[PDB]
Amino acid sequence: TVHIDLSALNPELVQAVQHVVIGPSSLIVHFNEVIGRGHFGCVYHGTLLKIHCAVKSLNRITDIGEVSQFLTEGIIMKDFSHPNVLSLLGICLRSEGSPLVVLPYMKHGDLRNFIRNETHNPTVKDLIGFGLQVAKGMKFLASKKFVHRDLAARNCMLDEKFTVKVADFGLARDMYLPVKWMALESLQTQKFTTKSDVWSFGVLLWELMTRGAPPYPDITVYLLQGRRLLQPEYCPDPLYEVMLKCWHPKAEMRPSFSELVSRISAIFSTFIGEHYVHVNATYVNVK
Repeated sequence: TVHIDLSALNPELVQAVQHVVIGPSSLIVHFNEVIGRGHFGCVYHGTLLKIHCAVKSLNRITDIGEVSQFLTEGIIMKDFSHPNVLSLLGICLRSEGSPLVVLPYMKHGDLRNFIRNETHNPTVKDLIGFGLQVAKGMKFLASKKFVHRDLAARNCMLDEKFTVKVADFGLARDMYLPVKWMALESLQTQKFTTKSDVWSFGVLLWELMTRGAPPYPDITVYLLQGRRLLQPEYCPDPLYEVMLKCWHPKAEMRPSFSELVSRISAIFSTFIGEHYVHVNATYVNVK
């Protein structure tokens, strides 16, 4: 029931965020066309003046400090511009602290559900291509000193051109611990680095080549027995070698995302789209 007067915001911040703000005359939220809802708020189809967007409606913010943190995150995220990173089209902050986050619409949804869908017919080349795109997006994010912390196929989106966008970060968080994607040292210390993102990226590559099986179909104990994820049936040997490098027990010895983009670009280039990938019978329906 808390009232908030947004004129209490620091004028310098309000001026600084103006380039991120979308006016009400520029946005139609299609309220009867819901993409998804839950504790995070709600996601609707939108039109931005026309361009098809997803509009996340957040829970009301009634503290000026929290509003200011939201606006600041908007300014920062606006400049995280890269072809393989989900962009922020803009924000709105209506009366009584009712926020909207406006994102590009992703025709093909998240990458995990996309590859799992039996009516889709990916090749090895396609799946490696998706992984390469994710590596490019992560190379960018790492260059901004940004650590994702939940890199996974479910947190990447796919647009109408089959371009992968690394998502679930910044103001695009909460649109729907991840121990099975975490590096050993993160399991042990709760600390995340770009090198622990590289570990997660190896698991994401495994998700791609299995067409979205759950990893390890108790994890610290299991890993410390001397174990890794098994080579997927359709995973090329050089790509499995890259996965093992991503899971190096020494964080400093893992490849950088720059090295990953280089290595995977080379592997990708050798394929011509001849090899169709199918699910492993022992992984189908496993949660």
